[PDB]
Amino acid sequence: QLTEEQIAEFKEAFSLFDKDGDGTITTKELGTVMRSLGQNPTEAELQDMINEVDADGNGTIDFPEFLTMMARKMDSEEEIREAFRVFDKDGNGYISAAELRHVMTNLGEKLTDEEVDEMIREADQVNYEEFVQMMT
Amino acid sequence: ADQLTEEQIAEFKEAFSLFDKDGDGTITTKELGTVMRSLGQNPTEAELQDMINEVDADGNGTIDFPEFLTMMARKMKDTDSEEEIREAFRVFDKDGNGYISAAELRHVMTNLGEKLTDEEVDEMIREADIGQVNYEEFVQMMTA
Amino acid sequence: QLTEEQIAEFKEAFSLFDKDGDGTITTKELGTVMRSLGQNPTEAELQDMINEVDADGNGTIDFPEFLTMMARKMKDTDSEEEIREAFRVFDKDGNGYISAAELRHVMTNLGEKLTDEEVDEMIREADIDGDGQVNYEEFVQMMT
Amino acid sequence: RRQSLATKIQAAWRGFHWRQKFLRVKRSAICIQSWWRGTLGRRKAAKRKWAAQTIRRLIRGFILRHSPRCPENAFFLDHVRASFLLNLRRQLPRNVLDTSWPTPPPALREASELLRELCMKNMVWKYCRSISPEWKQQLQQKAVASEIFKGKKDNYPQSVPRLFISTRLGTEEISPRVLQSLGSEPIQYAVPVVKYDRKGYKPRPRQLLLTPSAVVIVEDAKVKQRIDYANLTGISVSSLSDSLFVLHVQKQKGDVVLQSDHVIETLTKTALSADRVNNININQGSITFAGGPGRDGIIDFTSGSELLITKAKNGHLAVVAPRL
Repeated sequence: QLTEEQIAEFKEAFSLFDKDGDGTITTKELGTVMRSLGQNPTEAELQDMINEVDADGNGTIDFPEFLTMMARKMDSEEEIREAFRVFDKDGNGYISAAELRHVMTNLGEKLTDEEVDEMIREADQVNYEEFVQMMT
Repeated sequence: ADQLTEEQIAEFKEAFSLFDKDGDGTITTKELGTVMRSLGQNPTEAELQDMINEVDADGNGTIDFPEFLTMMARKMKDTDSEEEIREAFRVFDKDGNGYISAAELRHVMTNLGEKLTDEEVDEMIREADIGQVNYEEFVQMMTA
Repeated sequence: QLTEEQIAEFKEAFSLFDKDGDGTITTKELGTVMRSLGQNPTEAELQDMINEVDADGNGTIDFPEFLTMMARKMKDTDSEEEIREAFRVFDKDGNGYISAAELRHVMTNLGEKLTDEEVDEMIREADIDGDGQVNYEEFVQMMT
Repeated sequence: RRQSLATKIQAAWRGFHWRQKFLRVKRSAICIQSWWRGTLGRRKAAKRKWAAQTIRRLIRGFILRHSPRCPENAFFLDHVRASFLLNLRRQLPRNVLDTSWPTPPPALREASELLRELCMKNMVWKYCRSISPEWKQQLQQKAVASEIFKGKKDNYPQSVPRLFISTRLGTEEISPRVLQSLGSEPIQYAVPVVKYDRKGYKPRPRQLLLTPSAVVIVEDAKVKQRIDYANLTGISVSSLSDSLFVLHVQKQKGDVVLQSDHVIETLTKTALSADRVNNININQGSITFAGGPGRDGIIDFTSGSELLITKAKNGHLAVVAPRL
């Protein structure tokens, strides 16, 4: 079990989304909390977590239960640049919005326009690396 | 409409009555200095002078008054102010009608920071509730 | 006669290769798609399927008929054993290996042939695993 | 058979090759798209941390609100500074007759009271210095008129919105023979009136001219009387929605009665020029005048449905007003 240093980081960002001091967190913001430390879960990693931790149907999570999940899942910035450059055709480290837009809306974690539209505003042909400076 | 009224007579007779009591002479920049120092600021002669010129109307003294006020509000060094506050509560608000819930708000001050303890601050919240709180009500009370 | 689970998966890839997104895709596309969904059709079967639906020479194929094709081909697909048997007749001496020369040879000539680009891709994939040559027994099961 | 069989092999490899290339693509995309949900997600947090900080900075500021300025109450203090100056700009007083000022934050009471005084003097100077001298005359004229009449005469109120003006009577109507006789005196105001004689109380149209020296009562060109301001003591009027008045004046003609269709105007304008402003009577009962010499007469006012002037065999002058 990791030294206290994480635990401090862990409790504050556990609490900060705890609605009114109870020690319980809604389902919807278990993701954001994790994200709020440096992670990158998917909705697959989430749902698998959710049912296993609680099948109560409560829609809550106390801090022991959240502690445990963390140890389990404990990737750098390069694991991102590969995951992006596969779509690049040129091999110049550029992809273009047209290309990127259609993919995201039809692949595994499909986005609605809202999420996607933020992408289009985000930068610039867009640049593969440019986003990563922002990305991380 | 748009016609002379007895009220206007009254306004004229009074205004000139006041005009006599007050100086014939125009408004002073050293008058203005007193007002800002009153508000906890302390500007130079150079800064005072500059201000008066950026508020003017045809008349003798005749400072534009509404837009004068607004000019000081910039000088605060905390422009964010009301904008910053109006936001910060909204992020702790589910329904965007201006309300917040007391356990929620209680959590914010007690837990995360340095253990701020209320004195009167507790008194105010219980007053705001009719139930939960209203920020607009909470702040207007706290500035008083 | 068709599972809901299946339609969901297939729709994804179709719509992914449906760049214009009209509800239909390039005939030349069609190969890459069925295979991306994990099948093993032959340009033999492609042409039969493409010719029949694209009777009218559109050069286009919609998703309703696409489900028949995946379903027709789903009816029968090659087990590992037959594929294992398939290599075995190019392996005169029953050691269970295959020179990557004989491999390159057999592939670039006999059947629905493969380029060097393709064949290099398959030899790397069918890796020598050391300077070696290509045990098919490990590899055939691998392609499943 | 070998050709048929060889195809199966190649058939499988392509399927394997594209399929694995596809999965690689799907995987590589679920990586970035949801790793990005955790970029945006990690800001939803850090802005909800700032929000908590700001609330608390404000309340920490409040608890310390009696402290000299410092980083902690700097927020709170600048908030009351800010809030105040805004909430005043919204609620500023409409004119010189708005006493009203809003209640301030305890600390800035001292500032509130500076500002209120400043605003008022600003308002006073702004107004007095921007008024056009034309207009300034009108209000000044109107103002004396209210002083004289407001409350005391049943048609002063209706008079107010209809402006006062220079002469009521014509470029040409004054008849050159009178102007010459009139002399080196000018005409500050003239207006058509109606005279009623001492004995008969009969109607006679005339013109009333106001010169710096005197009022002159003139027939078509014959100048039938001059009353000096020294020789004119007072004026008397009824208290009803009437239109008539008497000029008190001292073996020569004396007081006289007249009707202006513009009564308030004429009467103030006169009393100004003649400096007999304080010397106007407003009678609710009856008016006494010296009359045509040796023939004293009395004027009896009464309310009614119409305007008419007549005499009745008491010898008195019976006036009947309308009534709004």
